[PDB]
Amino acid sequence: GAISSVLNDILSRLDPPEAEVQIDRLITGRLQSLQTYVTQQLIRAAEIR
Amino acid sequence: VFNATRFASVYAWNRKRISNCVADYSVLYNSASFSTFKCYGVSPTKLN
Repeated sequence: GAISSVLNDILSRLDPPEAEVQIDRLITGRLQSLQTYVTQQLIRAAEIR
Repeated sequence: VFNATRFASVYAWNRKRISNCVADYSVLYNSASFSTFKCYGVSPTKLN
């Protein structure tokens, strides 16, 4: 939902008080991507165990 | 673009293309040649 997926496309593009909004979206999305990865691998470690 | 002798109309507006050149956006920020200056998708200080 942000303007661009790259940080430098926002850090070197938008002002600080506006860049904080878009960067907060990518950090929100990329963090849930890890929780889905770690959760899956943490289940596969049980099937292999 | 900005120091034009005559501007276009909104019923049918012209479009001046600018490409392959060294730009200097100091006219939009520092020089007193405008009443207001607001950017939407970019910072006004990083244009240069």
